[PDB]
Amino acid sequence: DDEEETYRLWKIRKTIMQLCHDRGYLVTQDELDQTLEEFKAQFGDKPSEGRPRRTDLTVLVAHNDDPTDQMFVFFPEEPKVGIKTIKVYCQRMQEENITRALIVVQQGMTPSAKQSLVDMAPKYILEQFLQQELLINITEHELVPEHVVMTKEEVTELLARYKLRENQLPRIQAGDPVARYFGIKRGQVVKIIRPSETAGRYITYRLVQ
Amino acid sequence: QKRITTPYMTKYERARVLGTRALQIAMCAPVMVELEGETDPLLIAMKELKARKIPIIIRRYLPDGSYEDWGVDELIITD
Amino acid sequence: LRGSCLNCHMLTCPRAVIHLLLCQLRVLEVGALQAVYELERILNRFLEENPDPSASEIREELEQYTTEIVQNNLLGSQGAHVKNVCESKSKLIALFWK
Ligand SMILES: [Zn+2]
Repeated sequence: DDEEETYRLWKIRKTIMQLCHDRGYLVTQDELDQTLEEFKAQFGDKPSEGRPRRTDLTVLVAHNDDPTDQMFVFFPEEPKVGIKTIKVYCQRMQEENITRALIVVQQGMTPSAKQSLVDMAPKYILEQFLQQELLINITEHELVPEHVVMTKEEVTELLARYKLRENQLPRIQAGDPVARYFGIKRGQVVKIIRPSETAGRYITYRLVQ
Repeated sequence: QKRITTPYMTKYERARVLGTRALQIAMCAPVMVELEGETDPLLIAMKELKARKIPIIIRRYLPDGSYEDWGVDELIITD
Repeated sequence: LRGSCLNCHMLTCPRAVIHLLLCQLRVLEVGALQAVYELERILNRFLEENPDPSASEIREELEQYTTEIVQNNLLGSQGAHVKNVCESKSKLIALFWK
């Protein structure tokens, strides 16, 4: 309806804005601190009437190293998403030479379309999120520590300080919720600052497998 | 290369240094210190550890297989 | 004897299962724990392209990548005894037999 779907769209917009900033994309402070009244000012209210369409909420953030790698965040219209929609999304990405997107479904995808999103090349990195798991940012929880993806120069000096192989380092799954939040490829090492109680902060490292 | 481990002798190292050196003095190895009437090789090995007169090298193996060599003369012994 | 034909004496698996698990085990001999998903990603797009022939053992992308990984990682045979390599090898063998 109204006044509940606007709240859900406001929260899952704010959460993907926080997600895109944490991955390192250009997001302003006003776009992070967007209140619900400012959301009803920018986009419409009454989504059942369709003043905010989920087509209208598709954002395009760009990365801070260079503006060549920018990322879509699609909010698809249909509740159950098949391959017919993601082919259209990949045809939109191939025009503007976009190499990465993020589909926020409201019920889950079909497993055929799941294997399709995996089955795209390094030319198209497509990710998927349920709407329900974007109602709160999980990285703001008190138990979730801070995760920092490491450059390949920091992984080299890591494995050189301890004289260590990547087979020996601890693991984090690639379907882990915080690895899916930060959008981490397999093979990358994630620096983790634990809010320890015996020490103040504790640096551990996990590899994405 | 530069030796990047602890300058102190750990408690597990002085046990095995005193064990190896007391086993040497259990054979007729020459005693570097003055025997003040001791008949126990552990007490003689403790006097040799205190006087910094043990020549054995501790080879501290790192878990990749690498090592680094320390004499007991260049480790800091405590009580 | 259960999961094989007794006339032609072949395994009645799909052939992609056999070639994928062969290449994954060849990679896990040299401890390259990274490539067991990379081989799966190669085979899924190769089967999205076209079905495979059984008479050719190589799939032109799996044996090539597997040869690159094994030739790249030569001193990784004595580093294949960690928990992650042993867990992944155990999981692949057990998932095949189940
Ligand atoms: Zn047969």
